[PDB]
Amino acid sequence: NYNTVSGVNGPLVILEKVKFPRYNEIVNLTLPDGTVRQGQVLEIRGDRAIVQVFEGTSGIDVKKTTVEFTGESLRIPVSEDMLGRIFDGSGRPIDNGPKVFAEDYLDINGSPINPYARIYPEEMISTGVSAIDTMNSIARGQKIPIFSASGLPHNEIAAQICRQAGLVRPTKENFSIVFAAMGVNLETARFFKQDFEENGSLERTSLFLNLANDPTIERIITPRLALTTAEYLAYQTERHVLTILTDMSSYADALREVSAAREEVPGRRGYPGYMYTDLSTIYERAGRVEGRNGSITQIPILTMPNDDITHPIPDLTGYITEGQIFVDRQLHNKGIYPPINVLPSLSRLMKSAIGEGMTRKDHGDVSNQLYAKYAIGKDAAAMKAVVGEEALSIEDKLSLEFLEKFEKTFITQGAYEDRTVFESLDQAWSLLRIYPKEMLNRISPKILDEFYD
Amino acid sequence: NYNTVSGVNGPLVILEKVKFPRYNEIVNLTLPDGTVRQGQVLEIRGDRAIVQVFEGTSGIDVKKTTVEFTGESLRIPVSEDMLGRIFDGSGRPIDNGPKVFAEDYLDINGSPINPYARIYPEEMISTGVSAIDTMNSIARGQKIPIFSASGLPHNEIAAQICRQAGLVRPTKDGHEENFSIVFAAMGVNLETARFFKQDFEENGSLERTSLFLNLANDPTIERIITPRLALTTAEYLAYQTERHVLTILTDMSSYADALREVSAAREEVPGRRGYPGYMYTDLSTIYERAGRVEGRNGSITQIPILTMPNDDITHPIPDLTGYITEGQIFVDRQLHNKGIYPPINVLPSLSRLMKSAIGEGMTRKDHGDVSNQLYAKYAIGKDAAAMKAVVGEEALSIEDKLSLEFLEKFEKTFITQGAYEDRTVFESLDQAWSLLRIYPKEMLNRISPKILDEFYD
Amino acid sequence: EYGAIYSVSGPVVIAENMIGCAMYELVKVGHDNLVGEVIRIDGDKATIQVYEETAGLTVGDPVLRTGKPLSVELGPGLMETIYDGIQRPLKAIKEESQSIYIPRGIDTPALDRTIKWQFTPGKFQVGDHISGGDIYGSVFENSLISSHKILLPPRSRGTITWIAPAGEYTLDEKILEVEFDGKKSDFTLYHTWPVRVPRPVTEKLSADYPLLTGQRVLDALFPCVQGGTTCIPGAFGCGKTVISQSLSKYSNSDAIIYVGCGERGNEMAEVLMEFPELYTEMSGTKEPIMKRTTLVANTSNMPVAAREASIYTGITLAEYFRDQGKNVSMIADSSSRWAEALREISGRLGEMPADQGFPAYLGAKLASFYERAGKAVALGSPDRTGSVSIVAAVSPAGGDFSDPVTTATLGITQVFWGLDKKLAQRKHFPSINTSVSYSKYTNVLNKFYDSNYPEFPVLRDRMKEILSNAEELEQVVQLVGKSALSDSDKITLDVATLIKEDFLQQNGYSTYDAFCPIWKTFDMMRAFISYHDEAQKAVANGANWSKLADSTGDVKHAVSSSKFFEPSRGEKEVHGEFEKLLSTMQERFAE
Amino acid sequence: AFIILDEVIKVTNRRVNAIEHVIIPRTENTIAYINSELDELDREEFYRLKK
Repeated sequence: NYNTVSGVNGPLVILEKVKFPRYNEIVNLTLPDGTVRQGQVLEIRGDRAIVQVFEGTSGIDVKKTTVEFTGESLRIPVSEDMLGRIFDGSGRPIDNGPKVFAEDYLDINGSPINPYARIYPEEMISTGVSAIDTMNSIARGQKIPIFSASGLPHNEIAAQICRQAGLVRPTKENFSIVFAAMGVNLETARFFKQDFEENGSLERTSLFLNLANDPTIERIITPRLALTTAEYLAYQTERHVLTILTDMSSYADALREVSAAREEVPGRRGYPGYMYTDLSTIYERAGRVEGRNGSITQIPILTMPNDDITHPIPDLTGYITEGQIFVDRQLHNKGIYPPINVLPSLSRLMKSAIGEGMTRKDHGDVSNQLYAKYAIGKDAAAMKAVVGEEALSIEDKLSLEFLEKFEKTFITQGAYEDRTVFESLDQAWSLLRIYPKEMLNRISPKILDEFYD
Repeated sequence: NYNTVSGVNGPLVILEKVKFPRYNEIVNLTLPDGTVRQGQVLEIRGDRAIVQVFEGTSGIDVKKTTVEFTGESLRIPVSEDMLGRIFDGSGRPIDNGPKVFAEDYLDINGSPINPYARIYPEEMISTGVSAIDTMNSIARGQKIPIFSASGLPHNEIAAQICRQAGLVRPTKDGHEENFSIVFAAMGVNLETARFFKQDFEENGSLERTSLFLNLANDPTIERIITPRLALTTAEYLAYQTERHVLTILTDMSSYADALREVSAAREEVPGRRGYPGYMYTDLSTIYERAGRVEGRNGSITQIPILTMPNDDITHPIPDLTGYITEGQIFVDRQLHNKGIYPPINVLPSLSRLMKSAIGEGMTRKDHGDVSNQLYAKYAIGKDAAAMKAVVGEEALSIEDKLSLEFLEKFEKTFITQGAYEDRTVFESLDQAWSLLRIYPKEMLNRISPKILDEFYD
Repeated sequence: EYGAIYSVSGPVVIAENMIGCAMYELVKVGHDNLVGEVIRIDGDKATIQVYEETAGLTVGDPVLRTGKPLSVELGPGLMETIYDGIQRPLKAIKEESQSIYIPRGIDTPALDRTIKWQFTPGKFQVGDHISGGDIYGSVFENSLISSHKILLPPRSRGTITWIAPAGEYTLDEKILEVEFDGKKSDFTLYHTWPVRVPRPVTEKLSADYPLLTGQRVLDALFPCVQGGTTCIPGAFGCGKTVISQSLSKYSNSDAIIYVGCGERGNEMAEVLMEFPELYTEMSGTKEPIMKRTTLVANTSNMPVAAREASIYTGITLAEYFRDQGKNVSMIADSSSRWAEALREISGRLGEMPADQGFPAYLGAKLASFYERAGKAVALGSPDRTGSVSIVAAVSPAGGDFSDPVTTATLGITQVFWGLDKKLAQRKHFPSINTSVSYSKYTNVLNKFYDSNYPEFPVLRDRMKEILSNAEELEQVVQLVGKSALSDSDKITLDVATLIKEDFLQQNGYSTYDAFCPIWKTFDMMRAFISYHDEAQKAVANGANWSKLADSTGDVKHAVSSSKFFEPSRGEKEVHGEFEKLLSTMQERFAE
Repeated sequence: AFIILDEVIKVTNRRVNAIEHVIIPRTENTIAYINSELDELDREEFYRLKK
């Protein structure tokens, strides 16, 4: 324990008379007021060391402060008792329970899956949503994000997804998920809490809650703890691990804040240059392990700033994660059920859960045909809104009515309403019947004769 | 005298061997050739102290150079006899007049007005221009910005306003003591300054006013500190002397570049488009020197002027004075190129305190209504002008043609006043009613029945 | 350790022997003891940033450090006192110094220590276990609200020994002696709490308690519950001051905390002059509105540190009043000025800007300020319930919503009510855009209002859909024509015009139209819905539109008078009129 | 002449429709992207200058 400190500038700390410091090492900071704040080591040069304070450097004496260095790297108290119990962003229990007994102490940074040991996404799952089935399939163990906008029903959609996940999946051992929030709103926290309570999955799931009132360091460290927890659940516990993370934008802005506070060289849009790799850290952690049962399925949730799909956040998210589910504000003001844009939203591998032997061979072709009819309907909608209603051909109006029906019926179901995959395929088969016989060029003759009543 | 100067880089120099130095302290720098160059301390440290020579360190050998520490910061010689004398950025003579005997000395930094001691605008302020004192009304304690452009005769407009300011309150029924006017020049051409002084001496208002001229050849520090001097001068004639005062600043953009150089003197990293981030506070320390004091009869009003760079209102200066000051007076380059009198666009021209500068007991009850009616006539006249340029004059409607004639008339009569021309508010309202007489009784929907019945005759 | 400045650069001053001082700590620089704030600290020499003029400060002048951060004094004597961004009285400054200007380096107390108050122990005796937030007594401050509860200051837990209550004492006198694990300790009626640290509470809760705006449209369209957060435009000349004053006066909250950032001198002077003119309407007439409220005013000439942190101090005071178990409200005018001041502070801190000249901590500070409000239970034995209703105004430079301030305001605040200048130029009541109005608090507010079976939500959503249909009908009217529509469209248009006149428009100048009661608004919406339903039923009954409009004119004239006639004690009088509307239906079933 | 006026009115309506959701949206989007690029470039230059 070193009581020696030299300088203080902004939200950081620098100490001397120390040696052999470890990168991102756990360090206990005892202030003059008796306040104990946890911190991590930043860099070490010669006999001098520099670290960043999580709780802030506000109200701390230079010569009256003591510091204890563990020397070990970042360590989290992972266990099998975390299920059903809620934890905060700092690791402390938010459930007001007693001391949690750690089964194992492991680095929250997480270990990248070896390429040869990495197994490809397989099987399938039922999300209860038609768009999460027909338009864009969701594999079990794969990783896909969700792009929403501020003011939109992102929390409601996430709640519906989390509630209908394990419910619909059984129609394909219950599915276990993990809830994680970093620097989010108290209202959204209450909504998410009521959502997890209503879903009743809170007993079989774990929760990491980092309030916006709390520091940025804790919020950024919450994702690491959740990653280590999900990893321990998908490896040591050998169970199916679903990853639900929210408010990534706050963590991003906080990351940019930390990058700017250290006067580091910023990347695009004032963000960090390592931001891509920083996101890719927890992005590439998802996948399947050969020889090991269970898998970690990443279902992140982010909000594009000012409803801009061209924002660096969404760009880097797509550059990190493979595939995403976009939520447009255009259909959010329509009053219809949750606004998923079929065009922008896509899955990395939709061909893995398709074909015969899994569900049906009529899935993929119908998806391509429906996407084609929808896109053609959109272009025809633009043309109709441009020139006029009498300036458009028959196929234009047909695809327009087909897309409108697809939005009003197929796209609009409900939050508490979980549509079965069979119901989705049936509704899609009924949706294709609205279009003409020569309308869909992406469909085969056999499937066309089979689906048409 | 200090020969201990360590080094000199550019206009600023550093000098070692300093004890108990202060901020913004005055110092006298004697050059090696015997030249006398005044200077002000930019910063001070425990070892050395950095100052800035207004005349520059050029031709000054640090070995043979001497530095005399005054032991005081920037101050001003406030007096009741200060009116009628011209000065410079350093407080030195300009027009080669006499030396003003100071009643009391004050700090250049000054002090901000208390929130509870602040008084809202009450008495109206006559601009004197037909397109100024009418459209957007001005009152004492109101901040009205003046937006000029490149090639825009803002000098003649300022002189006209200064000439119309003296007679602005003959009708007030404070009369014994003439209202003090303040002319401030920053980075101005020789011809403009010469014409300004000539017009000032010709109008006879030079005796009842005060002039501070800082040219472009002069240092940036002079033009930058000129504003504080004028502000302190106006403050001394308000809180102490208790008299009506009026402040006018010319070329605020030049003062912005000067303040930019002053900010660059500290070698600080500039902000967007090479401008200080504290510039908002710099303007907040300027335009806040105007207002009415509770319990004090004397009121001080300020009307700054700034030229928009490259004919763009997107400039940081305009954006800074926009949300700060209440309302803004712009200039139309088309009307200025139309060979007419002052080209203030009625559309862009607005004043937030204009509501308190009109009405019965202030100006007239027919003021605001006829103002809005005239503005509506000009706007609808412009729309009708665009419409008539499309389908022709054969498609001209009743209200359309009426608005066209009203627009042409107002442009060729109401808008046009003159350089030395000063029209009374009564004459302005009369001309307004006479110009509006071209339209019928039902042609004005912005006018009230009682007013129209008590006016039209 | 006493500091001595070894460097002065502009507003910034670095002082050695400052090792005793800490980071982000206030300090008195020079012999004039000018107000300053410590930015960084290097060894024994700390770098401090003076918020005042650095002129006059020289070398050799001893610098005294406060030894702590920026704080404020919560307790008696705080109410009915105007303050600045530095939390100092302007009126007392004008009374003492007898000057119209405020000298640099001058300092004055926030609460008056020369004011004697009569205090008495309410629910605290000797030997009882108490903690921080627990009321140790009650002292009467204002002439309106009940005696201000003096509570045991934070981080203090122990048994009371010697109580100086009851009796007459000032704010500088210790009214109690508490015995903690640290043995003997002293406690007074006045306390000091950090401005950057929100007031401590027992438990956090969600706000189901609706706050009364007093306005019809405000309570109907975009209702803000007590503890909730709402935002609006900062456009000048749009009549925002009237809406703000009316909201503050008709509020159901106990106290009101107004914290300004910066603005023009005329506006600040107008607000300051119109502030004390307001009178209460609870117990007939108590004291002025300034007595039960707190005001913090900072002009443009005020420091940036006194601007961006002014909201923190105001929220600290509001939470301090909320720590006594009373519902309060925090009003913020021109927050964009505080944002620009935060940008200048970012430039002064050397922090690299993020976007459009915004700081790095922008979103964090905004979220921190937005999370300070809400309804909760304060700490201490008392266990009193309280709330803080956040209200902010944004006045962007360019007016674009793409600005960081606008996005942060819309993001943090769950309720956003736009103010359109054209709507105020429409010769109508207070300006609000019906199209851009939205709130996410509608659900909880509806579920909570259903307890008393006062349900706006049904009629609210109905009138919303009706407004949408009327909007489409308006778009069609500007496309084809108003005479080409059907009977339902015409009835919808007439109902839209009627709702925008006798319903949405409420004059604050009148007596009965100033504050619209919950029962009044509910009965108004009910009568309107009854009229629309009767018209729709008569439209399907085979009755002509002209004959109906001619016969039902009396019903419209009677319904138009439902905004008046004062007190709603006989609200049933309106219900009869609704029955008359049904008779109007019977009149449509005859002719 | 009335028929020709109807055709011309149709062409005018088409031009108005082309000046509504087509040209205006394209110009607005282009101006937005250009503003973003210019602001980002200025931010990069200012960052280099600060460095």
